[PDB]
Amino acid sequence: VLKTSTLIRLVQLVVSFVSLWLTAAGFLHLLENSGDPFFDFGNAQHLTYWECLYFLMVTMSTVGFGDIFATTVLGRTFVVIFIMIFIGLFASFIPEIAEILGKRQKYGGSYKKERGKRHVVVCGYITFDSVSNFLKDFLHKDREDVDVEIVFLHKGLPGLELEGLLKRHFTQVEYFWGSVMDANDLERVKIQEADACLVLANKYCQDPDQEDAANIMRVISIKNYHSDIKVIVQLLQYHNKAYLLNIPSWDWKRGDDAVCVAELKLGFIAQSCLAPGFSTLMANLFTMRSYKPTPEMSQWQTDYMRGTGMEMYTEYLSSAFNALTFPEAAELCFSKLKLLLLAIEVRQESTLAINPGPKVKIENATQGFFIAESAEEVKRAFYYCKNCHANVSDVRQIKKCKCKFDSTGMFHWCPDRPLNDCLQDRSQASASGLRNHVVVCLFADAASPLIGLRNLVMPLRASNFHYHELKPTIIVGNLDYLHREWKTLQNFPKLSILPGSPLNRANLRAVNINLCDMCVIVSAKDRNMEDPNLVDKEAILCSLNIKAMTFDANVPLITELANDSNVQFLDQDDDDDPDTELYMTQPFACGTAFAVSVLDSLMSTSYFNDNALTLIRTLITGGATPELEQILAEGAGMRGGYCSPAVLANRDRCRVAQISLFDGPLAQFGQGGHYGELFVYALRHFGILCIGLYRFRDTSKRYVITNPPEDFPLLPTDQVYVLTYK
Amino acid sequence: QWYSFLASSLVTFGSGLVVIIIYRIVLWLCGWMTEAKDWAGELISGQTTTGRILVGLVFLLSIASLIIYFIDASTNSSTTQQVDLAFNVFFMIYFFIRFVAANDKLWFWVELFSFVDYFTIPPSFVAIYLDRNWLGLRFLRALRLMSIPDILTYLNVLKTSTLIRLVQLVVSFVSLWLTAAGFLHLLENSGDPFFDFGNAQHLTYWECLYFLMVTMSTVGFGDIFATTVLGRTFVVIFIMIFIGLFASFIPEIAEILGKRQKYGGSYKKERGKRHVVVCGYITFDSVSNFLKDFLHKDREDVDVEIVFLHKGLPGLELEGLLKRHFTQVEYFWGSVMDANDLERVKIQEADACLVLANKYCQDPDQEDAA
Repeated sequence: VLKTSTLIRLVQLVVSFVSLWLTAAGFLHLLENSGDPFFDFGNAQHLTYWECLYFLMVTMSTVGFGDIFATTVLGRTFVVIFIMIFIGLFASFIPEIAEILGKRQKYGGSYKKERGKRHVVVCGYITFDSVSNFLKDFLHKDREDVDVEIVFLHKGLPGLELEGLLKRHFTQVEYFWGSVMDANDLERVKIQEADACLVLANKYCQDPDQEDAANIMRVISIKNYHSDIKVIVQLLQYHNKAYLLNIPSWDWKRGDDAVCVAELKLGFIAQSCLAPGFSTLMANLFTMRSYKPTPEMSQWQTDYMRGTGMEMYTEYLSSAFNALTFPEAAELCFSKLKLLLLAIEVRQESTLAINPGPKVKIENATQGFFIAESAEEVKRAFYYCKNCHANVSDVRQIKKCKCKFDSTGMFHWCPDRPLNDCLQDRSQASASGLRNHVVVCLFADAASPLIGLRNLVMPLRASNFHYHELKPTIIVGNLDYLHREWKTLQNFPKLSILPGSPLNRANLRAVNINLCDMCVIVSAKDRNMEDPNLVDKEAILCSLNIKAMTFDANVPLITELANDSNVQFLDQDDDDDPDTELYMTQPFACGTAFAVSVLDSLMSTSYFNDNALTLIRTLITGGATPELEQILAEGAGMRGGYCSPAVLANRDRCRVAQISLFDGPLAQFGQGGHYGELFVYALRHFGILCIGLYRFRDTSKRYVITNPPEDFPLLPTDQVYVLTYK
Repeated sequence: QWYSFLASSLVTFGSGLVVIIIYRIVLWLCGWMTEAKDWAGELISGQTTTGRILVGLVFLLSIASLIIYFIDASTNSSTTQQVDLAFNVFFMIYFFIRFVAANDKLWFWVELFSFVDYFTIPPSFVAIYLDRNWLGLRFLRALRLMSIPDILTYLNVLKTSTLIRLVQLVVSFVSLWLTAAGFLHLLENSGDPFFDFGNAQHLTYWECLYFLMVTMSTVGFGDIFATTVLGRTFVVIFIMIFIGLFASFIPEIAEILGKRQKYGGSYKKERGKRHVVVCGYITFDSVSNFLKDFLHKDREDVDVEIVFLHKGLPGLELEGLLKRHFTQVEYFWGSVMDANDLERVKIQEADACLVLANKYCQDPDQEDAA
């Protein structure tokens, strides 16, 4: 019955206490009632056995009533002896009793599931910093949906900061002590009955490949216990995605996903090089943001907040859109229904397609891809008819039912060059007349972990762009680092690795940041180890260094920041409180900053909307097909081949780009037009789709507006985010 | 008195479980249904405003019964009898809504708050029925004070883990102390069935806590004592319970009160008094040299008050040196990065700021960047 060492030691001490307590009473019962041989049995007080324990237990407890007492001399001696014994005896065992009762698992037990209540499990790297970001975007106040109860399952005991944060969100969150490997730890949480499971990974690590193997191993055990379960994973390197495909029960068709850090982190940064501030547009689009226009705010801050509230929503279309083109479809959506369209799920093995040409038509029951204020407004797409809902002024009334290249042919390719071809000195960099190009300030040691710079360069070298249009990249960092990463980067056109640190102004002035499209800053050192606030000191100094540097200030910049509160230190004109939240701050609206913590918030979005993570990758990477994942898994690398005319037809796809209204045919609207007139004129004649604006701050920072209303003015010096098809 | 009222309380518990056991055996061997069931759960939830207000009434109205007990016990069908019964009807209908809402039946009928309802309510009905008052077990309504941490954590007065754990243990102490007194108040005044109610010492509720708190504290006066055999057994039980119960929580109480920021708060600036801030590498060796040349005796100038602001807690050597120069120096726990740590020192109002660096270091370039 007894088994563990704690229970046996406890039960042993229970008996000794009672036996000694009972036997000592009988000892007094003899002495008190008898009397003594010294006085010759003169005194002899009568006490029962039951009313002698009362005397002992009180003296045992060090209370001392003085209600019952020993008048006999033989009794008092035994009492002093018993007090002398018990203090020495009992106090020696309290340390060993304290180790039994003290040393115990604080949390444990099992999950209690209510009838008709969904719940999700969380695994892996569970710490204050990771969880705090996650819980905000999962349990955001502005969200009309059932409170699906989160269930953390970490091995170790949580910290003092986190313990309060778990107890603060009391009703919605539960914690347990246990790993994801033991079948006993899974059966307690009821994962077969549960909806979904997540695997948050340590982003900042020494050995990233060993960290992913653990997170892959965790998925194996989960998928071993129950095959038909939804699982989502954080990896660090892109190449590790192949090891999930090796698991047989893994099915991306049936809800399983994989969120790469490196793919998305550099991917957002890459798209900013092509069209600045797109990183913020996307970050604000997919994540959850609170709309709250207060009277203290200025005009530019208020309109920015309106954009952040607009989010991704999908739903089926009505019968009215059948046998129409995508441009003809979107006109009815924007004019009458007052909504935007990005894509349609085209049947075939179905696939997604962002803003297709007029050749492709719409079939019955096709899933639309919308951006709007809320999900309630998107219902108007479903409830619609040409005959019935024709001339309606107020749109709220409508709610009636009864009416050279890769093997794939997606990126540009080059032969297996050695590093000494693309290497340069300061003189060779300056001698080369570089203008309109990308710069990458890379901070790293020789013995530092790999970021995976391939995912920055890859989307810059899409087959969408012609050979002359490609922006050449100029990486600045340590050699011993880049020697490792060269095996990935070697097969890309127009690279130029310069050695030395990016704080030497001679290195920068040779490269020409003066004439540049976008200067990226990335760290690769062991961060979040020693200090919390002095993490991005090298990134902050570098941005300041370039702004201060002048030549015969107005420079495009973007910085990778681990900690969010470090955004404070960047700009000069900080008209903001320290208590203000990240997204409302100046530089995050301008796109000069970018947080890594945005990737944790994407874990939530992938759970709720199934066709979200797909949409993101198609916008970011250019054309990352699943064919490449299998080909890159082989180890041969990017295979060449000049391809057939059938494969080269795949390059004709959409790309993100930015258009200004200073010159061109659209400049007529810039004097004093509206956004609605720009939208329709763009879509019909040219075949162009506009997403949002990118204005000057006042009348060279530039804030962002994602999908404004129809009746919205347009200045001459404005810029617009656009999805071209050429 | 002891049997007549206590018999009627046992009838509700006795005959009540017979309904469920026969009902369960039918399931074993072999809208009105679930419309009220979903509504009962939605009504009494906690997340809903109706759930918070309904539980908020239970918190207030339970105390009203306990307030009557203090007056009724001390003075030893009136107007107070009628007011007490009005609350007990609300607890009976509240008992029905939980019974329907909860999935458990046999598990539900054996609970802490369920046991309160069986002994408190039926004698209050019987008191007005018979038209003869009894003290009974109205003190048990003190157990419903234990929902104070639940109200405050939802209201968000309490926030940190230290304050919530401390406030939780405050209520349990007082409730157990009050309820135990009423237990003795019953046993001491009644007597016993073994001697056949021969001995029966009379003690008030107010002058029974004095007996418990002394024995609780391990003082042992022997001014008031239990002559009854039933009382003494409860006393030994209570001493056996309290030593085991209280000593287990002292470790967890010690971690709450022990683990706290020693220094903190904010700087108090006198009118027309300059002060300077010091940052960075603050250690005995660096500071001792600095303070001598700042606060040198041969110096005719105003004693500008130095203000150290280091993150970590200072050492045993330095703590004395800061306390030695008491009037001229102040210390605080905090970094120079947080805006909350700057605003407390009043750096806008302050004169100057300094940054002492670690001279002897492995990586000097990273030290300067900081």
